[PDB]
Amino acid sequence: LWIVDLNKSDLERLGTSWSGSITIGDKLGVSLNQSSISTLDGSRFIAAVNALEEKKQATVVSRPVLLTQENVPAIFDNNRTFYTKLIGERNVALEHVTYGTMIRVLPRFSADGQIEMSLDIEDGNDKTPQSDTTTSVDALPEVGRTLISTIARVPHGKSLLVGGYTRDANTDTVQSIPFLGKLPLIGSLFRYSSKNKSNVVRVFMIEPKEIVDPLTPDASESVNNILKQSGAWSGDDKLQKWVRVYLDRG
Amino acid sequence: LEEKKQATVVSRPVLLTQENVPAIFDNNRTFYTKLIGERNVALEHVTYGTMIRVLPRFSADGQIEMSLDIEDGNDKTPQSDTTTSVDALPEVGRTLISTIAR
Amino acid sequence: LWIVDLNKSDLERLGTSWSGSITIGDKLGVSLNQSSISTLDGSRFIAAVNALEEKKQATVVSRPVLLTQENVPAIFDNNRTFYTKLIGERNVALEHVTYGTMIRVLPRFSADGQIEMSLDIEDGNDKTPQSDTTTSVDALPEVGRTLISTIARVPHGKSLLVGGYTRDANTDTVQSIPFLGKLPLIGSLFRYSSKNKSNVVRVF
Amino acid sequence: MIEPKEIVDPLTPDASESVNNILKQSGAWSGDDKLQKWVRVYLDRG
Amino acid sequence: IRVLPRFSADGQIEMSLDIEDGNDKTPQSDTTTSVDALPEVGRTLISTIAR
Amino acid sequence: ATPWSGYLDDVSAKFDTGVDNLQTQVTEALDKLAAKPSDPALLAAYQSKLSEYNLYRNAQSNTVKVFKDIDAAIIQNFR
Amino acid sequence: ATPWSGYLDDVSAKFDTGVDNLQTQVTEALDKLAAKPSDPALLAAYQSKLSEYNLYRNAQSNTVKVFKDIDAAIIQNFR
Amino acid sequence: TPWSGYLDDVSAKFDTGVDNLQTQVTEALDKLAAKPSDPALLAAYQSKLSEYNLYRNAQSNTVKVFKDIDAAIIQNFR
Amino acid sequence: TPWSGYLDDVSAKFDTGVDNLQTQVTEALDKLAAKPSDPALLAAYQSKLSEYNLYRNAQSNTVKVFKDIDAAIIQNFR
Amino acid sequence: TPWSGYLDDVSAKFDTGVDNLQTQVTEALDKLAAKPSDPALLAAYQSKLSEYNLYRNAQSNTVKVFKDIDAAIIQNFR
Amino acid sequence: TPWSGYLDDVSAKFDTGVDNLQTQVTEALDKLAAKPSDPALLAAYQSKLSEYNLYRNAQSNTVKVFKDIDAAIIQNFR
Amino acid sequence: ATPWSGYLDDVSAKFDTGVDNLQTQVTEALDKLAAKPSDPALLAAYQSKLSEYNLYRNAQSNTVKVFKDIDAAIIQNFR
Amino acid sequence: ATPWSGYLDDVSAKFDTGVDNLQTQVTEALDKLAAKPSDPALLAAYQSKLSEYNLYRNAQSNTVKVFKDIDAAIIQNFR
Repeated sequence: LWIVDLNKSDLERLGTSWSGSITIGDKLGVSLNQSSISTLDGSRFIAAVNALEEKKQATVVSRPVLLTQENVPAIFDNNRTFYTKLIGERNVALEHVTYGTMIRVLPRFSADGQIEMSLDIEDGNDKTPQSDTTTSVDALPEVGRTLISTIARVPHGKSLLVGGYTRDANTDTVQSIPFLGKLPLIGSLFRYSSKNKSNVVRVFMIEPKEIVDPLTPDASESVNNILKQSGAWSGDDKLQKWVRVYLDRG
Repeated sequence: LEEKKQATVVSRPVLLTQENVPAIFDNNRTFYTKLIGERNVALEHVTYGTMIRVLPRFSADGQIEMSLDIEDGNDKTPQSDTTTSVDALPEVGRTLISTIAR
Repeated sequence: LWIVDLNKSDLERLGTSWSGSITIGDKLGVSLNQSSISTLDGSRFIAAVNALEEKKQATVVSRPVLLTQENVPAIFDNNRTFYTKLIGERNVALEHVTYGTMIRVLPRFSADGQIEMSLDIEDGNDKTPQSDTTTSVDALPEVGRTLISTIARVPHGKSLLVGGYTRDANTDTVQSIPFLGKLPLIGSLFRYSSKNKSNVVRVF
Repeated sequence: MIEPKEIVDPLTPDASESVNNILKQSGAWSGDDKLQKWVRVYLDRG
Repeated sequence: IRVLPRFSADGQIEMSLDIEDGNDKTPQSDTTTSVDALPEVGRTLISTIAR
Repeated sequence: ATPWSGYLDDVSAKFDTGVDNLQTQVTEALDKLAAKPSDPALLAAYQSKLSEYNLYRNAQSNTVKVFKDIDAAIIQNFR
Repeated sequence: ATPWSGYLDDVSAKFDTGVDNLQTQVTEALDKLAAKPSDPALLAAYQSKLSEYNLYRNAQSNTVKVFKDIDAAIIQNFR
Repeated sequence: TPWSGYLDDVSAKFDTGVDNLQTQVTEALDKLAAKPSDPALLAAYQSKLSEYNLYRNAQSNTVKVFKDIDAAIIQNFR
Repeated sequence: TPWSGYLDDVSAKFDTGVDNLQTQVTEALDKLAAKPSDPALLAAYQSKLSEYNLYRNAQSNTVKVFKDIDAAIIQNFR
Repeated sequence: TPWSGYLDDVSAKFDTGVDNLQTQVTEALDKLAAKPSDPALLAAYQSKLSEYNLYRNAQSNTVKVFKDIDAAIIQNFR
Repeated sequence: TPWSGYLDDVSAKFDTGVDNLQTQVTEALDKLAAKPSDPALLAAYQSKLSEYNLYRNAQSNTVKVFKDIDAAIIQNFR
Repeated sequence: ATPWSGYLDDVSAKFDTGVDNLQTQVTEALDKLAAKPSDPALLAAYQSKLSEYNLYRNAQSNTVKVFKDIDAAIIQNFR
Repeated sequence: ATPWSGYLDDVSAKFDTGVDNLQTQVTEALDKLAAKPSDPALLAAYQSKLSEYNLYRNAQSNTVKVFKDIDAAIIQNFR
């Protein structure tokens, strides 16, 4: 079973906000966009400036494999956790996320040479992260929590789409000071603007095959390559061979 | 003060089934947005989710008849604490439908 | 039974962030990305710089053995723990991780000399409750908690792959100031960027 | 709005093809590894 | 209002009626403007038949 | 796979998803305060956070118990 | 049309038509409280609503049980 | 229109009893916060905060007592 | 998101009420450190440090009082 | 329209007791400031400042004692 | 006369015991507020107010002990 | 492996690892000053060190007590 | 024969084996503080250990009773 998740997003924010106050004669107070009382020395303004732009792209692919007999129900289930580590790296705070998946199936052989299956799929990221800074979100990709149950039949060795989801969105906003926002040379100083775009695609594809012949090369014969190539191999110890001999082969 | 706002969202779930077999599809997802100011420490988030139950039938007319239950939306949130997130993540209603159509 | 786990990781971070404040004779005050002013006259801006690269690989192999008689169900169960000292060794408690494995089986002999077995297998590292040192994860490789329950039959002395998993992922992000990030010679002072790549394989 | 369709034919290209294209185009691909091939062969070759 | 109408053969209409109306008794009127601005109306209940 | 949750679990989860971030705010506060205990700006903040945490945990537990006893009393009458 | 309902169901349902909205009020009060679990104005309200809910459920079940025992004791004499 | 029980009536009597204290405490706290050391603001605030503490205690204990008087009767229907 | 409770919203009042005292104190000390024998500076610093002391006391006492008001109500659910 | 408790009444008794002292102190300081070196002014201010200090103390200690009584009676309802 | 219970009788024994304290304590306050700085007045008020404090606390505690005796007997009629 | 430590242990130890060397600096300064009690540069140092040590030990013990109460209140509700 | 142990025994023993050495740590820290009652380091240590021990014994004894109350409730229905 193949599961694919793709994500893209673009963000920009840019502009200013103004507010302030003036006291005249100590007898008339004037204030501009303040939701609060003022200390009346006056002649006090603030311009809050923001300017940021960002782009993000993420992609995740996962493919479980499970062997079963005809008419026999079978279950596969697997959790996994991932960590990320942050500057100040001596300090004891890893951010982490947990992804988990399970599949329960019941296969049937049709006379037509077709495989019919009853399916449950449950998959996704856990609902309750505790990310406080963005670092965890920019490091580790969110995916939904998704549940499907259905029946499907597929010609032998072909493949099929059981479910999928797509989402697209856009947003725009602008603020301005009614008279100043249109001044010819400085109007742009009195404006605020923001834009958001998002696109998401998620899909589930199934692809069954009949298994007739065992593995070639032998499992052990492959393992022996892996161990040596990795240097994990330690069968050289004169001390361990004394017993490894009983396990490694007849 | 003068302000303008516009938003647009489109979702398209797809589900495979067989005739006379009931089926279920269900998803939800969290979206996050960085929030400027406050040394850019701040972050906001929202959850959208959708669920569908269906029962298909084949008419002799070649028409397909569907028994449908749909529930969709954003989770209700009394917690809203800022402008820019409400400016950056759309609101969408909480909506429930149950009906038959052919 | 052969259990094999392989894991590769590539990570990089590079670039800068900026903020600050300005004042003009106590006439006007300005903040750039900051929600309070320093009462400063275009002075003490702050720049935060990141530059780091890392690569990692881990390989784990495990193999249990169990003898049984025809038609007799049997169980095997093992649980074991491993420790790491840390640098800054004056006083840093030992980090540790626990691996555990359980197998239930029932063997049947075919007339054709094939062996058929009912199997239930459960192997994994136990979940860390909440938080751990950044060094421990470096020394002790994470592995899943996996559970399989199935029937298989195999020609004599041959082998089968009863289940497995693979995960592949990549991510990239860039942040920048709308006009300065586009300058030919200094944009790199106003861009920040990050990458993440991962590849994992598990088989039984 | 609702829009149903009858399904009679499988996917074309195969999932194994489209997924491989996405992997290589995104650089997520890893089959190049000298080591993992020893295992991945069983999954992709069978 | 709750009602049940009956048509008369004479073309008259007869209705079983229950009515209640008023302000809810939460007296906010701690400050003069409250009573100045918002009319008190009595809380009333009726149940009867009329044709 | 995912946890079965009852009703009491839903009640507890309302609090857990109510205080979005307090669970970690408290820890960060402690870390920096412990780094420099003699700063009244750190102290004044940590006092607030710790008090909010205390009230949150207390209300959560008391609530769960009340629902437990309502259910128990209804179940008893089946006999 | 509507499902069949017995005398015990009519009795159980009386209470529910009596407390018009308590079932909803008890939920929304909880979500207000859990959003800010340290406001005494929210807490004093929730205490009241939760008490009312408790007494309601507990009176409903005891009344239904007493009517069951009256009927089972009459039927025991047919023989 | 909404339903309100006997305990709600008992509680509400206090709220409608202390007519304005809920607003008085808020504005007295903002007036203090504007000048955290002024003997008249301190002397006012100490009074209003004390009256508030006593109000909330008496309300919640009374509602508790009535709840127990009711539960003790319902138990005997059984 | 900057989630804040009730006690948080109380505490924040004083921080916004004393508009600038936090910086003022630090600056007055910064300059006085360079010339301890200027009385025009000593007199300034005595006042700023007094204001600071009173502000931090009033703030932590008020937060403590509202904690007890809440805990007392919570206790009565059972 | 005001609202006053019992502690409010007790407190206000002192305010209506000392008719004018709160203005007297402010004006004595006002004139003294213009000529800090005059003995008659110093001698007048020394008295008024003391009367004021004792006034504020006796006020706050009485209000506390009453609050402590009530808090102990209400405790016995439960 | 209105109906009065056994706990009312017990309560009233105290009030009728301290014949005049109930008002002595108020007159003392009215006087002391006139000149808060008279030690002859302060020395008297301290005494009256201490007596009042002890009186109210003994009263409430006694009432509660009899409530819990009666409740314990009534429990066993079942 | 390492001596068993609970949550409170791991909270208390956070302070100790926060004030990296204060525990030594206090005894160091104390000995230097005891060597020559009438030296203002030593007195002005030891005043600061001892004040810091006092504040640290105090805030540590208060925080450990508060985290004991939060737990006991929860455990009581199991029954 | 091997000493018989039931389900409540099992549940109880999980705590004893869960706290590896606390049961002796609290004895050593006492003998130390008793040898030198006026050292703040020893005090700050013992406060933690004694708290952890108190919480352990409470959580144990409550959990065993909760189980006993389920078993006793089921056995009543065999009649």
